Amino acid sequence: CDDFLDRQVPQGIVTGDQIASPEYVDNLVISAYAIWATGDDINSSFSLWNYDVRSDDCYKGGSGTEDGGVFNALEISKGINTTDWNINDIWKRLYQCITRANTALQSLDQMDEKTYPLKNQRIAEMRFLRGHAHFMLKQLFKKIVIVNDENMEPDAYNELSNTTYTNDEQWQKIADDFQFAYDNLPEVQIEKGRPAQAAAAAYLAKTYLYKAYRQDGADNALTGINEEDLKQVVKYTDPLIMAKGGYGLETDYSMNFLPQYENGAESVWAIQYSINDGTYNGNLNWGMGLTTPQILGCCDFHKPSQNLVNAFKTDSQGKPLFSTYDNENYEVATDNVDPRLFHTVGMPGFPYKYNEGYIIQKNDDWSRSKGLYGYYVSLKENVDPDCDCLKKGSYWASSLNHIVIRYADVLLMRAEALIQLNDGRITDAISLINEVRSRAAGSTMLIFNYKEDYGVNFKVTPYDLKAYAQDEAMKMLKWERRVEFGMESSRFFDLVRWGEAKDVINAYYVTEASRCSIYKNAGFTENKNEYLPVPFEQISASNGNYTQNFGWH
Amino acid sequence: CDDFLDRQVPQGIVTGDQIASPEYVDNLVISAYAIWATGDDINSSFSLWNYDVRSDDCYKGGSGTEDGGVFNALEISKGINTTDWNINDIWKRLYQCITRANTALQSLDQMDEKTYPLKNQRIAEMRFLRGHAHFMLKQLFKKIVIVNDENMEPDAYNELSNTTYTNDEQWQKIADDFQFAYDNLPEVQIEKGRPAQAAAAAYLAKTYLYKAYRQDGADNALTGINEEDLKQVVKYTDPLIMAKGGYGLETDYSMNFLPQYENGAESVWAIQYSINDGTYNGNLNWGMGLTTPQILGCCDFHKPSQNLVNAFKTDSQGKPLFSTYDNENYEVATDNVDPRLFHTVGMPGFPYKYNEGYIIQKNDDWSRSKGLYGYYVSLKENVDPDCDCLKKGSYWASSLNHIVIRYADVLLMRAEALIQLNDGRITDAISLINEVRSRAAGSTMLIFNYKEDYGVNFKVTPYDLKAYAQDEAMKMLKWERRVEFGMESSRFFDLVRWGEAKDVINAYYVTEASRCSIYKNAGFTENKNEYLPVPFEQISASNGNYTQNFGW
Amino acid sequence: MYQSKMNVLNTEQYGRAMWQAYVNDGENPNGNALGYAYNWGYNADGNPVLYGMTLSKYLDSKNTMPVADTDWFDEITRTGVIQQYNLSVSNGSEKGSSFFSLGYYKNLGVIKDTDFDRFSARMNSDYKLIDDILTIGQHFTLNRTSEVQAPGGIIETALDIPSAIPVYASDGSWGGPVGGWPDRRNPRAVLEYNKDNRYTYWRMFGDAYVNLTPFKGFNLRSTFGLDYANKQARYFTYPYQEGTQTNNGKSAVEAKQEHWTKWMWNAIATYQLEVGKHRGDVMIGMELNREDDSHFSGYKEDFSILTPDYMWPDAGSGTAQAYGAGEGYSLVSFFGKMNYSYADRYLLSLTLRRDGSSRFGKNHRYATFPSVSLGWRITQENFMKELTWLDDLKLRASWGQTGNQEISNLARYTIYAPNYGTTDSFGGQSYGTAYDITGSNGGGVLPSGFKRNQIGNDNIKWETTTQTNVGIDFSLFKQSLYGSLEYYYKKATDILTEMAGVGVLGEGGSRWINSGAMKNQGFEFNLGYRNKTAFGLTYDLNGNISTYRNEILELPETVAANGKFGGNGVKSVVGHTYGAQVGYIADGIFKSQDEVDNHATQEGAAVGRIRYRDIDHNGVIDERDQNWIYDPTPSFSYGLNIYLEYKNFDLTMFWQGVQGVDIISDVKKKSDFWSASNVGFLNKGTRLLNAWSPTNPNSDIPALTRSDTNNEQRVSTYFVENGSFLKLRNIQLGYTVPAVISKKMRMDRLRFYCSAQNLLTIKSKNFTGEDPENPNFSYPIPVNITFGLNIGF
Amino acid sequence: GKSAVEAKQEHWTKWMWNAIATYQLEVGKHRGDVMIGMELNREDDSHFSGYKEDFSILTPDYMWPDAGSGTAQAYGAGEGYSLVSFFGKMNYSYADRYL
Ligand SMILES: [Mg+2]
Ligand SMILES: [Mg+2]
Ligand SMILES: [Mg+2]
Ligand SMILES: [Mg+2]
Repeated sequence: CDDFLDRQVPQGIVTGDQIASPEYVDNLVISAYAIWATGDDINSSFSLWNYDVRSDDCYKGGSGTEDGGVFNALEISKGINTTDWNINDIWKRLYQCITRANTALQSLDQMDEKTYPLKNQRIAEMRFLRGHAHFMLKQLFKKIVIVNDENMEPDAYNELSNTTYTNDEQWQKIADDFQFAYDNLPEVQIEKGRPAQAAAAAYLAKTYLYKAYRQDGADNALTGINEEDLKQVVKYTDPLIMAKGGYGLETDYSMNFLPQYENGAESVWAIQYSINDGTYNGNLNWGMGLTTPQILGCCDFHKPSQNLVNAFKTDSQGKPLFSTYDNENYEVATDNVDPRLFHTVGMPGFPYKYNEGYIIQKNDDWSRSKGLYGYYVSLKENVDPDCDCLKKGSYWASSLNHIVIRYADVLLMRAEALIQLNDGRITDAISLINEVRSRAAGSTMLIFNYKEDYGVNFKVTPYDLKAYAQDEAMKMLKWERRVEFGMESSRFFDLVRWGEAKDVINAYYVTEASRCSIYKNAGFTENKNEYLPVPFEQISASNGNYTQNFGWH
Repeated sequence: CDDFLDRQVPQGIVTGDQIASPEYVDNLVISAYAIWATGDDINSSFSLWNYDVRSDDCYKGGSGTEDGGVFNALEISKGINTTDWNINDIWKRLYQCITRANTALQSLDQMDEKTYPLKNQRIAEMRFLRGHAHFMLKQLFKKIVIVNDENMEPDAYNELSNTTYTNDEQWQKIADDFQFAYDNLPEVQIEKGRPAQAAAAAYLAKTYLYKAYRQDGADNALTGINEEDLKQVVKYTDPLIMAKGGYGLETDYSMNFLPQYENGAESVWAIQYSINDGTYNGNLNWGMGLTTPQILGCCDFHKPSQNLVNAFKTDSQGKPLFSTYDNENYEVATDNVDPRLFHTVGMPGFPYKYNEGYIIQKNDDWSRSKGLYGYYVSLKENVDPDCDCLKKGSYWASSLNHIVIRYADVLLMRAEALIQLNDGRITDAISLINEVRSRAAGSTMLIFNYKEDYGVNFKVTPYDLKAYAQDEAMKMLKWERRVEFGMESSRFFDLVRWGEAKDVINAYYVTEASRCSIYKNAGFTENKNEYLPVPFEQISASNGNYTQNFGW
Repeated sequence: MYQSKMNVLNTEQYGRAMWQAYVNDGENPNGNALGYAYNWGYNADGNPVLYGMTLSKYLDSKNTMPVADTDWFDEITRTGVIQQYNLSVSNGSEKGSSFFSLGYYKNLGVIKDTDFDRFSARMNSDYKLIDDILTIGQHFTLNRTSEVQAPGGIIETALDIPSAIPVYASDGSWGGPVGGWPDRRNPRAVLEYNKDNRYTYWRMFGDAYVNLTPFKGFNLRSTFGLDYANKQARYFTYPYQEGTQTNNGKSAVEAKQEHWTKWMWNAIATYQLEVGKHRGDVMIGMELNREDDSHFSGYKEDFSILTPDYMWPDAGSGTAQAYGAGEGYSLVSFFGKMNYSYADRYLLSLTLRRDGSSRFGKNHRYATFPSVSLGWRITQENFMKELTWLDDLKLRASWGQTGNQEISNLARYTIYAPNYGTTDSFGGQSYGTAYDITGSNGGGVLPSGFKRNQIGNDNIKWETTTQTNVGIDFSLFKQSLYGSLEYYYKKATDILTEMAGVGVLGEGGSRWINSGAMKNQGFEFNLGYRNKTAFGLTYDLNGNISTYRNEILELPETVAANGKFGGNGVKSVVGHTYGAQVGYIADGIFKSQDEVDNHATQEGAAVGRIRYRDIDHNGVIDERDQNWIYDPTPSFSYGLNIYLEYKNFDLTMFWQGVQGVDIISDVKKKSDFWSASNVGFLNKGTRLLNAWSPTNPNSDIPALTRSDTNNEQRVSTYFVENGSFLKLRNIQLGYTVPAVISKKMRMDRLRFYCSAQNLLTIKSKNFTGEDPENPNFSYPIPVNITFGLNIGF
Repeated sequence: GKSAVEAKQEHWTKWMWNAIATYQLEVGKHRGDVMIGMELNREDDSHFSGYKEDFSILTPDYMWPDAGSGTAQAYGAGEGYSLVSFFGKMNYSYADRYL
């Protein structure tokens, strides 16, 4: 009685022997984008903002140091365990992303280029997304497994190792995809969710920029700065490439953080959160659910630090205060200030995300922590409370896109790679730095009235096109990055690229403990803490194949 | 065991005693709006386009004369029975729109203006909506019941009469609502679906102008033309009123009947057909489901008439051929033509609604009747085949708004009133016809290329600002309406207002019958056919309170 | 098997019919939209003559749809086949007794791609707990049904899809219309696209009861019962593009659930006595009922695999809807009965009940109904006795009232629904209360409203029916001649109906009202003769004959005005018959131009058109013309049942019939005219081939035109024909195997039989065709023929 | 301020058929039981769900999917399995002594 057992079949399912079929191929593709909107978690967002509290830009926030324990252990660099659930969580989540790209890629390879001529352009998009995940993994773990053989069977996965490739051999495998996307992506994507050629180039460069700051040794310290790598960062940040895509700086800085201006000319590549779309409530950016301020009920995480608020101070010529900024807290009436601060930090006495009907104050309505963690509000991922684009799910979320590559990154990355090349091209990099600084100096749509209502003195000036030392131009480049990318969570990863991680974070730990007493027993450890531990669960399940990171055994 | 019978309550509804509740009021209000998108049928759209196959603009179309009999009977003025369902339907449907406005006003009348401060402003929209029905009911039937006591209990409705009011009192009762809506509506509505003070003026105008052409005898013939009535039309087409709302003409004629330009300066008031809105298939304009062309599979109704086509011809100087336009069919290579043709009538060898990949032809693909109704497509209600705004439900439909009052109709009503007032500002009234005519001369965005590609000769010219006889500015004015408002279901309703119903249709019946054999035995009966009969079934249920129209 | 149907045009005759219509109207027959090219001409007489037809192999200039001559009825029609078995077993000790029953019924529909099956189990039992004092018992029945139903009138839609359409297109796709052929979809394809829409229905119903006999002739007893049913199904939308019939690419699924739950409870005490020449029953009791039903549904569009294994709501990609509501009512009833007899001659019986219904206010919830009946067994009178051939003779007389509250569960309410518009329609008519107020074109949730579905009636009451019987039961010659004769007069008061509201009242003007009274009365006759002749032939005949007159008494003027009971709004009905109709009267047709002038000014009167007499007698037609033209009441109805047994053979018949009955129907509008419909070029009946023409006169049937200018489809006598008939309901011949040897195999009864249902009908000549007792239908009922056995033990 | 209603529904249907022959022997001291037979089982279950949002009256009597105004989700799928089983049995002894 054999016909009897073959009669019931699975219900509402494609079986993994029809998935490779051609009619599902674009289904695998769109599927591979979505997990960037759908596979993250309030405690593990793909902006990596949780793991940017380790830098000088922000605090954890919350009720207190007990609310989100494993994250206050990352902020102060004391108490991280190879077994903390959140480090394991992000390792598995990003590798889930790579599942959908490699499954898309598996089915794409068997397509006939004659029956399907978008074949290479989708392989390109799929390989571009694979490198997106790999890049973030490297930033977080350094010693990562390269999963880019999409024809691997599943049991072949138990033999993979994170030391198969050397650090510079790893970064080249990440580069190697971005490198492909550049060569096969079309120059304009009318569907803005897909990256254009310019995006892959931008991303190819960024990767070579991290690759150039060599860690060729057994430890995390720098072992050199490769010129052949930096010569690739300049190559793919060429404005000729960028212009082919229609990319550039926005008129006003705030345009990149407002729903009314999604996918403008600076959104080089972005994640397309959306509402009113058939999903249960989303596709919202749920991952930032903790960062919405107390005024909405919950939860007050991801607060800017004073060390960041003060870094927007400026002198009388409108330049930053490189040697004296953090001494005295920013006083609105006296000191000059970079406009970029009022699109980055929302401060007490000022309108919360430009809505004068909500003036931040210092009370139970704005600090869940009664001031333990301060009274500042990140603004680059929240929105106007009155926005039609803000729904309440588990936590509060918007459809405000997430920009992975802004174009100001294309320019400041280019400037850094010119300055460190010191082939006499430093004056072309100061011209880049000015483009970004001149823009911000004028970015006062929505805060123009702040001079007479709250007393704010705007003054930002570009640098005079003269001869500069390398070590000085690298200071001017770091500061432009500092103000331009506040709270956008590339911060800590910059300090680790520059090899300054230990010195800067420890200095910050000292300077700031008088202002946020959670930082009072903090201590970064050189050659240990520039990266996270390979998660214990993951080492332990590999049965010998995974090496841990330096300084964790 | 008296509790037992009382335990079960109605499920999933609100009972009548609670509808009057304050928190449901804005519910009622919106529901009164909706029915204008959802209350109609493919056989009875609220554009009345079905009852415009009476005029010289269009044909019925279809598979043939048998496909939709009762409407071929209206196209030729013969065979129209007082028992016909398409007439009983449109009557009932429009009165159903009035239920919703009346229910809303019943709640509104009771609100307390301390807490609900928009009380009068909402009352207006409802009274504005109530007029929109009575107005169309009047144009269709003339002898209409006047439903405006929103506190009428339902059984009192068996005692109503469509002769309680003299014909002019009825036009008056229609105006009285728009009068209220003018005095209470705000100047700007942030929610484009609501009428503004500009629209209630422009509808208060359109009403007093239909009233002016008096029919105060027992028949449907003109009995003069009232001056005090015409003088009100001027008051409420005042351009100082329109400017308070930003309402004017659009840069290009084609921007009114296009989705990309929904709700601009000329959309004085529109039904807001929407899609991707969580209804079954969208709140589309299902009523025009038959007017889509046969390339979509169905159905090829609302075919433009050759006599409309030819009335877009112009002379060398750029003016209509008032007396010779119809004698020779329009020939593209030689004649001069009004651009407005290419936004009204999709003709063979040309693109269908600006998509140059779909070229209208003379085959089974474009005419469902192998020619008997011609090869012209309406364009003003149809949309780009490739639009992301076009779905297939029972028939095909789109989200393209229906404009009930364009601003071109705010000016031409103002010129008509000044011309029939004849009091020296007739020269003003030509500069209104110029505004409309001058706009159309330059409406060649999207169709500029047609000169070199298809050989078209656009010439349209404004008239000289000189002295014109009255009966000549009434010739120039009837023509601007003809080439501005084609297929927009205003045509026949004009004629009857003008009281030249009998003459123009019969003479169009003759000249057109050598081209379209369905018209061959047509014939309009004077003082009978200017209106529809009151529907048999509606007369019959009054138990003798309702009066028939003259001639039936 | 379907044994008859309205015949429709051949694809050959479909063109003959059109050519004839075109040339009758004097336009070129060759400019048709379906062409169909003709070489016609004239006879030396001026008239047109068709010489021949040609159609060009494919229906379009692209050759996707070949020409066919489809028998669309034979195409969506099967021989139906029914099989059923049933096994039942009972056990009666004294102490108690149980019963058990299994059975199965399966039915291949006479419509293709349709089926139905049912399993039953019954399990009844009782127990005697105290030998003549406490019985306790239970009844139980369990059913499971599964059917794929035929779609809403497909046979109707098969008869008007021209035979020129093929079944399959030229690839092998589902064929369908192309061009200007009628917007009707291929029905054979409709059936296929439907074949996976199957419901599954379970129903449990029974009761438990205790009967307690506290002493002698007095016992009280309550019972309690439930009846729970449950229907679940999934309906599939699959995408179709056959000819011009597109869907464009719609896939959806709907999973719906229904739930009906009725429970009931009574308690009843009875006392009876018996004192020599004295007999009495008295009974007293009450009973509650309560039904709560309820339903809901889940809808999802767009599926990557088009198979019922994949199309579950979870696998849907596109948009979704959710539907469902519920309703219910409860009835309460108190009652008593009186029974008394003197000796056994004079009997008396009174009943009184007070019933209350959820459906009403409480000013009218309850309503009391009394009844009294009494007989007189005359043959027990001792003065009679001497006759002795007269076996029995009673003289009955009853009078009682009974209620009706079978109306909508929400009758009394003004109902306002929030109907947002989540639900299918046709050609518009959402009636949806949701609007894009902002002018944004949507992409979101619109603001919604409320909408009236009904006006209430908070003074709505029971429909009381007063009824009065009197009869004479007789039996003669050793109970060989038995029968009855009675006479009834039924008078109903405050008739409950749902009343469509006047037009200007607008949306949801319907309400439930009481509208007056109606009269019904007549006679019944029953006569049986059962004997057995010398040569051993048992026979038992038992016929019936009936007659009744119906009269509408009073009516609200509005209700009489709007022709619902109902004289079409041209004449009231009070004083006539429920269902009487006023209409124009057709006196044949005009046979030349002279008869048209020699007859009142009739709007569209031409040569060959229908001539309607003038009853004005004012020389014009207008609308006052008409009178009463239809009457539903038959002259009398009759029936006769024949049983025979001879030599183990066993033959039974049952004849029913009615004579002298008016019948009104619409089927002629599809069989006599080319244009008496609202959609062009649908297929038509076979008979308009014999319409009047120049070349063919003295036909009753008007000529053929492309439009209904003469208003032929006005209420006329053209559509009233004679519905007299004589139906042979059932015939069944049986062989019973002699017990002497059916016992040899441990049996007792062992019989085989053959049987037919609706074998033949005997109809009037004046009837166009099909079923006289279903005039509205273009097809008859299907003919059954059965083989079967019974087994005895 | 969320209002919603989910109308869930589950079905579970198992059916089972078997055939069992049993012979048993008893020759004085000896005693036997041999049985043989087979049995088929099948379970098919299923469930579906209608969800709807936004209700002007927050009472279970109002909150049916029909009365909803906001947006709707629909849910459901099914599963099932079958088992076949063949089987025999031996039993034996000398009169309640060795078994
Ligand atoms: Mg930190
Ligand atoms: Mg977005
Ligand atoms: Mg016409
Ligand atoms: Mg719209």
